[PDB]
Amino acid sequence: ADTIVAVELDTYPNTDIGDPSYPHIGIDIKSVRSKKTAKWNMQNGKVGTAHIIYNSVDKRLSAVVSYPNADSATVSYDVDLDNVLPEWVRVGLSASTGLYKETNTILSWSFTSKLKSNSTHETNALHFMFNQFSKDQKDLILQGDATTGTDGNLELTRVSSNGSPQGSSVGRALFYAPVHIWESSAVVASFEATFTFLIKSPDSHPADGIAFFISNIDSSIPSGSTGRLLGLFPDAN
Amino acid sequence: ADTIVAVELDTYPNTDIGDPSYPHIGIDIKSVRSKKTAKWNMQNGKVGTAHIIYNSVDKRLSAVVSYPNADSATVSYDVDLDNVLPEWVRVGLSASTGLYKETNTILSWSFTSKLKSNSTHETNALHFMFNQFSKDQKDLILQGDATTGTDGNLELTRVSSNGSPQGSSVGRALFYAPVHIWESSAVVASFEATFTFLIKSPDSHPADGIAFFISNIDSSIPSGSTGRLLGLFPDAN
Amino acid sequence: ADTIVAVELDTYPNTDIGDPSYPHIGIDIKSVRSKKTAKWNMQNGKVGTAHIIYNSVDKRLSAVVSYPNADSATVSYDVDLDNVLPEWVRVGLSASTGLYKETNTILSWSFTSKLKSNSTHETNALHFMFNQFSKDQKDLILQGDATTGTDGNLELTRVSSNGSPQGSSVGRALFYAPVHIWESSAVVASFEATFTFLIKSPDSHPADGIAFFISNIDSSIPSGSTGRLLGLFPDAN
Amino acid sequence: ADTIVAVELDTYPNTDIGDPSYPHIGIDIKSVRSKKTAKWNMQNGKVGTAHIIYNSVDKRLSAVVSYPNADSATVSYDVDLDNVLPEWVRVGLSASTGLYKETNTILSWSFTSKLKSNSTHETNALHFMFNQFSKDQKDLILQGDATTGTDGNLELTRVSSNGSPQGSSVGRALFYAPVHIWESSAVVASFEATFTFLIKSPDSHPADGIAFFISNIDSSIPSGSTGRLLGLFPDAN
Ligand SMILES: [Ca+2]
Ligand SMILES: [Ca+2]
Ligand SMILES: [Ca+2]
Ligand SMILES: [Ca+2]
Ligand SMILES: [Mn+2]
Ligand SMILES: [Mn+2]
Ligand SMILES: [Mn+2]
Ligand SMILES: [Mn+2]
Repeated sequence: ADTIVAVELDTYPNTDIGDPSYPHIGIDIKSVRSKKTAKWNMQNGKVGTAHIIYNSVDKRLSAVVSYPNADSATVSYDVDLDNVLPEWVRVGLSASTGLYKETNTILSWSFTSKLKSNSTHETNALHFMFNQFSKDQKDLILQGDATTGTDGNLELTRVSSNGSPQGSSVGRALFYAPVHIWESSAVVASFEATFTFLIKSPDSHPADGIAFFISNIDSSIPSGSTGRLLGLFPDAN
Repeated sequence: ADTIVAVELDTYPNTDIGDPSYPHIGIDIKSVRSKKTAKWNMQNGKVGTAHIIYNSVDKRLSAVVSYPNADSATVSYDVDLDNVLPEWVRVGLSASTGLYKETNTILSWSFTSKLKSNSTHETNALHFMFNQFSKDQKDLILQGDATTGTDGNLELTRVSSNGSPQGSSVGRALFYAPVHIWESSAVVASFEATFTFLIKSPDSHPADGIAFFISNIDSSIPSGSTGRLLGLFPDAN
Repeated sequence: ADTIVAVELDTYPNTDIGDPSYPHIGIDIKSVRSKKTAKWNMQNGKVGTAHIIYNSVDKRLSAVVSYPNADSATVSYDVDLDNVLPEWVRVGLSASTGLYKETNTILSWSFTSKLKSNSTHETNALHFMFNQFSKDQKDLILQGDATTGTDGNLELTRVSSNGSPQGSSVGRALFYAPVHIWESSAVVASFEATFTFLIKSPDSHPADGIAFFISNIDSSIPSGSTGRLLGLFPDAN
Repeated sequence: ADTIVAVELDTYPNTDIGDPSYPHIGIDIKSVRSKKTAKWNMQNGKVGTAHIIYNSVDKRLSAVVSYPNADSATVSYDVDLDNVLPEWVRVGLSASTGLYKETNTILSWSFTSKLKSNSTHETNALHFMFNQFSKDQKDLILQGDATTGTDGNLELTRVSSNGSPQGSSVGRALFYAPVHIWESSAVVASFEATFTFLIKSPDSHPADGIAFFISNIDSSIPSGSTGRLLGLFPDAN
């Protein structure tokens, strides 16, 4: 199976598999059952921003999700990613719907990673910024239902001609280049990701969520990972 | 008196005022008696690098100091800087010598601060990088004994024609522009500073150290702050 | 006597002082009589973007001004800034109104300059970015009628409580820190500035314009430089 | 058939194919016969820096190559890359040796491109920086004889165990992700690249050179392109 580290913006409470009983953001370390969560006042139809940060000094993965003029939600978990992920990874965005649905629209996405070597104190870095997605976005790998180009946005899951989101959908976008996320011979390692999103649903409850994730380079959507599995894991273990 | 937050690279143990009994790095919150320290294998005559980071998600000020091919020293302290510093500040470097001495040479210094507003999710940012200091460096405010231009370096404390460091010296350099370090209406605030340094001493023990500091805008060297006070505080309270 | 290099967004044709007979963008080298202009279809009450670039390899100062979904206007001029500007400068935005008026509203402003030295091949850099301006913005020097804070914007010229621009006004905002824009011992020097602006004339008869400028560090608004002089020059020579 | 735009650091005069009779830097547009060259005083065994710049406002591709404490060599050429390159490309470094040889060692390589769209005035950006290359560098596509890891450097052409360069060699390194270098609906597009290199000929008779290049995404080393062809072209036309 793939190795997955993710920050989930989980719009639907699946209490049967350990979700808390409210929309929430979570830190996922090789399991969809978040190691840490925080309650998230998700706002149906509004544009929100997610900010995710990690550095190898504190060894702490944190995320903040917010909407304009509202209190933000924050969640943090102590984790040495050297012991979790492979040295080289891809980074990506994932989303899904199930029996309930929502749009999982990405308006923008940026990422920066840096590695300062122990032997020279010089840095390696990667940065990308997408404020517009085009129809044939060659620096992204799209998987499953994800498409680009509609209003210059990345639609992670399926939306119809008129704008209605569809159920039982799953899709992901990964940045084309592998990222060197840790190195044993590095004095300081760090990364941050930011993305803006629009989750809209005509349903009685929205579902299922969006995740920023870091995985083995050849990661692909596990079969049967629509709904509560967020396109990230093959099961709820 | 001035309000001071600093990370000290303390080369001399003044156990009489609470220093541990070895060279150390420390986090100083309105006192020269560090809230937290870590032992620091300081290397006489070698170029080292200091990295300092803070973000308002974790509310944690950390620093890592290292030399090439050696284990680094790291120190962290939880502190909500909103409750410590004024909203606007200057940032700077300070150093001193006392009855023992050392060069306090800065080879390079960079800094980046960012503020993401709560109402718009757009960012304000400041970044500077100095890899060379010139004789008349108008974007720096020099205080006390600090000079620029000699081999393109910033000499924080007094050095003679031939290279010998002098005792009872104190000097500082602050970036000219005020920095907006926190804002109540900001969703995420963060900063980082990096500097490379060369501390060399002909003495039986080097003294006294170098600090990166953040202070009220009109901060100036308190009188009698040579030696153990690092050009930062008017006394050892 | 001030030394000014500027890019003007000139909304009002003063044909008696050499303006072309339509709204225009221009490159001003020590004179309001632009060395080069281009026709500019300004859009009353719409947000526009101006981007300015120079490097010491091509020694060509270029600017592009545009509105979403319209054709840009571009102007360039070969000039060796080493021979025009002092080595250290301040950078700023300026605007004015005279018998006729307009809002001279700045929504965002960013700037980056870099100098790479001949001897070490390392870089000094300054970067700032304002997407929000606050009431008491300590890293800006405001002059004349310029104010910050209203709607998070910089209003360079006078606007009343009910939103209407006033005539006979002039105002400027300069970045607090001096900038080292050229150095004879540097291998490559470059800068760029970007700002977004909202120029609105409720009568559809706007004047006088907005400029990005670079000046001697101690530059102040010249006597009488409301109207056609854009807050930049003491006369129309 | 590959489409190549490149800046060559040509260490060996092939006067039978249009090289000038001295070592030179050149701008190559779909041909090894540079559209513009400049004399280059290469310094055997010293670390040099090459800097390359282009923006869509001036549409001028310029390069500067220098060594510490020497006069730079500069070359520029007006070219509308929109009409030469495909919209998506890869960027790379390339080098070769033929009857004569030299080390074609790369110590660091950085690249940034930005595209600002006509419709929203927002930017897409890619930036990478390598100051250290590692043995198994997954964000580089290496071709031919190019290797990474030795002393943290990229060796583009063959070097033996005892440090001597080999003849008849060719190698390239391309950044893994495709780059969107132009887009007809963008208001401003720009890129820049910088690399540092160490070209050493133990006999003081070096060949053949190093290039920074931009190519169709699926570009491979053309058949026979060791020697004068720099790993870039299938013939000398
Ligand atoms: Ca769920
Ligand atoms: Ca001490
Ligand atoms: Ca005019
Ligand atoms: Ca040749
Ligand atoms: Mn969950
Ligand atoms: Mn101490
Ligand atoms: Mn004019
Ligand atoms: Mn040639």
